[PDB]
Amino acid sequence: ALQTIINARLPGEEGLWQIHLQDGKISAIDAQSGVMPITENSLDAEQGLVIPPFVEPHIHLDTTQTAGQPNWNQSGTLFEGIERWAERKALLTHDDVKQRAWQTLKWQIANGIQHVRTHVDVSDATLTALKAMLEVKQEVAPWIDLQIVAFPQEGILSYPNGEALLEEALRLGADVVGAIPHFEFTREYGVESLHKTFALAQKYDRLIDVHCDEIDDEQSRFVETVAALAHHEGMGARVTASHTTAMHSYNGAYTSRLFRLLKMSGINFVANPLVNIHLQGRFDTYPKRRGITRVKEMLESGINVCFGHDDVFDPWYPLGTANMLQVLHMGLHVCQLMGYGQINDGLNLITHHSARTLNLQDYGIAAGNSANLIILPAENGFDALRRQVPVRYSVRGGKVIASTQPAQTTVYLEQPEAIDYK
Amino acid sequence: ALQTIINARLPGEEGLWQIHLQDGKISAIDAQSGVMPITENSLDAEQGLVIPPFVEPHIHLDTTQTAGQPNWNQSGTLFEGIERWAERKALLTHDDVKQRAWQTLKWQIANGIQHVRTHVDVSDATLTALKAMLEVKQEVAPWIDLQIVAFPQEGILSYPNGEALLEEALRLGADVVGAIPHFEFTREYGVESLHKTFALAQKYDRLIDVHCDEIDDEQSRFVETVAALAHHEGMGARVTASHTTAMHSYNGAYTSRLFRLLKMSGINFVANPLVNIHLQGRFDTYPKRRGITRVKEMLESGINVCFGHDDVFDPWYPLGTANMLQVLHMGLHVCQLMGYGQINDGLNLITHHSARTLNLQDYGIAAGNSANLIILPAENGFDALRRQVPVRYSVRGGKVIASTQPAQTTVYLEQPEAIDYK
Ligand SMILES: C[C@H](O)COCC(COC[C@@H](C)O)(COC[C@@H](C)O)COC[C@@H](C)O
Ligand SMILES: C[C@H](O)COCC(COC[C@@H](C)O)(COC[C@@H](C)O)COC[C@@H](C)O
Ligand SMILES: N[P@]1(=O)C=CNC(=O)N1
Ligand SMILES: N[P@]1(=O)C=CNC(=O)N1
Ligand SMILES: [Zn+2]
Ligand SMILES: [Zn+2]
Ligand SMILES: [Zn+2]
Ligand SMILES: [Zn+2]
Repeated sequence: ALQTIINARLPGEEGLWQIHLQDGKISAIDAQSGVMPITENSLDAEQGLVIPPFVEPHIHLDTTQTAGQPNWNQSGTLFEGIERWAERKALLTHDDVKQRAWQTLKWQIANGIQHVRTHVDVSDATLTALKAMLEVKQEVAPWIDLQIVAFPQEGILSYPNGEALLEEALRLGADVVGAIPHFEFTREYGVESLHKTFALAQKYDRLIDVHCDEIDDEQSRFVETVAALAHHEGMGARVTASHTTAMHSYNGAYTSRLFRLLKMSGINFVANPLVNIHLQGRFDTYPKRRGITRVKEMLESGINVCFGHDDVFDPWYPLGTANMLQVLHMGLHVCQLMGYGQINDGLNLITHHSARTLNLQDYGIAAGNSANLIILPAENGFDALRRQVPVRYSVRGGKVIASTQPAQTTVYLEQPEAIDYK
Repeated sequence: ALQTIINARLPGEEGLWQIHLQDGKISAIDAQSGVMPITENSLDAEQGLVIPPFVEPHIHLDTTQTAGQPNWNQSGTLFEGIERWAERKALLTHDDVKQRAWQTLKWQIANGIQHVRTHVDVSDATLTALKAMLEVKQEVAPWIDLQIVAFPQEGILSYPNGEALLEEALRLGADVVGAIPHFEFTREYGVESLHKTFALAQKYDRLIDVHCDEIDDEQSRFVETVAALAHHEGMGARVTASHTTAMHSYNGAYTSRLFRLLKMSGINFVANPLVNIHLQGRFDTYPKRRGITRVKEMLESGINVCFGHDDVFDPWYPLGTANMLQVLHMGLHVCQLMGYGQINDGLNLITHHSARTLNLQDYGIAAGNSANLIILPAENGFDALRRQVPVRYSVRGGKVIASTQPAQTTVYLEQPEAIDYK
């Protein structure tokens, strides 16, 4: 029964802090006069940084851990990835999906992630993975709040009974409506698919998260429809456009015009740096574009943007340990957000901005909130990112649900010396 | 007195292996029939991967740890970096250089790096850093074999007494002659500077490592002169072209013509992914080029290419823990070397290929070689790279010089569970 977290640093605050817990909530946050001694019912943050939990705003738990089954994505493209997945989707079972999803979820718990939005492919007359994931959501609830997106991987209009399958997924309980307009057979299907998506979200009162313009095509502008529909319906906060990698290739004048709408609409954006750097630029020879959306410009304009991992060992990404600091590291480099302050503030892109994207209400280190928080063995955001630190403790509802004993490195010179990389 | 390494995996080999040590050398390597029990005078590799030590073919130890002093590189460009460094170079002292260099060298020892090539700026009438680094080379020799490049940061022809200073650095003992032709005032100075560099290397019998075409300028083609001069003198193995980021922007026909010469010349290439992704593409708006040299194509052509870290917390790079697996991770992503086999073989880009670049003779796990080797807590190269593992043990001359006790992660679900991310 934890009553207190002691010796904690807080981003943008001086000195150490004590965090009081009561009935699974944060009751008070008080400055310390100095380093406090450990007491019973206290958790020692050891002068580490305390932040709300990491968020994964974009992952595919139904595809996770399937890379190479039955074939590998040779070209490393989005489009071959979808073909490889279709082969694997034909082999899906209820137990297979739950086993793989739980494998990745456990890594996420270990990595201080307590909020996860997973897309699940509902281009499947059996809805096997969707129904299994609805179960996983209930099973993992003590540790992770899981959102499920009904994601029509093969299109709403371009796949047999796609719209009916999408609606059935919502009826069954999916939290978010997805779409994939750039993968529809025609631009017209793409636009119409978004109208159907927004109509479904309003009918069932659900969130929207579109795989939007994930393609190096300067003519792929489905994002303007997503934002306009959100604005018309006054539902900006409930709407996310994921990827928008085509925006990397837009001319500047169109982008400037578009940004007015993006700001007015209030929609959210997700960039997925690990996967984007791998899948984008694949049709260039040299020079090769980076292919990540306009993260720097969005931040400058006060548009909410955040980072997801997207894929863990699957047809679209052969790596991953589901680590958000690793995602952030890649994102800061590729987006050239490399000023000291930008790097230090980077934690926001995998915490607060992502919580906003998921429309979370109970999130942040503040009195009255659930005691959901993590402790990093680092002095600040810059230090955590630079040293790629693990999560020392993850606390949920005032209980410890994960812990890492950090590695210990020693060099043997004229005498043994501990190395902290500081 | 270690006599044996037991329970070791070797890249591309089946089962476990025993490595016998004698007089600081590898005496024999024998297959094991099974897991062996720990014995006195034995080091247990614990079924980890054993490889020769990591190599850092390109770092700046004279600039390391100076980021923000006295000013920050605001634009994140090569050119502003040089201006910021010039301000800091004016404040250099003998003790300052040795203290900062040793700080980074210790991180490198901790990271299993036993071979390091450092560039040192010799555009300095006092040669302060160069002379200090010659001392550091002797001091660190029990742990790292350090090569020093006399690097004329501000040009050979474009800096007062540049050529005389470069020659004095060689007379004093620098192992390698540097140059920076794309930073010289004119293309003609650039070409002439390479002639002077090669003349000096032949006069003193030294290696050559040129900062070559580190610029997003499709007309920057100094690499062809470096290769042609190497070919003419028959000295390919002794010559390295670092960066060659302009090659990212060459047309394909010129590149094809050039590659014939690059192969015939036998020169080495260094790409520096962490720094290249940060400094290159800075003059693009959108789309933005990646800016790394043609690593994939070089590998396909049998041209020796490897990865360096380049900078650790300095005017050109505000991050770093001097970790080669992190460099490799960035390189595989940006160069799109993301096939399973390519990732698994990635260790070569920070071991064997780099040893060739430094012209090393005593390197590799083979009988007769010095017992210089490291142990990774991983099953193979792919696993090591994916999980970004630390170095479990670093062995040099048959003695342990560094060790890391790996982190331990536990999640508390219905019962405590250990997480290995596998
Ligand atoms: C390691 C991992 O991949 C498997 O864990 C088993 C697990 C068992 O589910 C129990 C459920 C809540 O009723 C989840 O992890 C353990 C609990 C305590 O969190 C999921 O197994 C899926 C099968 C049964 O298809
Ligand atoms: C932590 C680091 O930044 C400082 O270490 C001190 C160190 C002392 O050098 C001793 C020499 C071999 O004669 C090197 O590390 C310890 C030895 C045992 O390896 C270098 O200090 C530089 C000063 C003296 O300008
Ligand atoms: N890269 P990603 O987000 C993963 C799966 N399917 C997609 O269409 N895109
Ligand atoms: N990026 P880099 O290799 C580091 C220092 N000075 C340079 O000119 N280039
Ligand atoms: Zn079931
Ligand atoms: Zn996705
Ligand atoms: Zn001295
Ligand atoms: Zn350099």
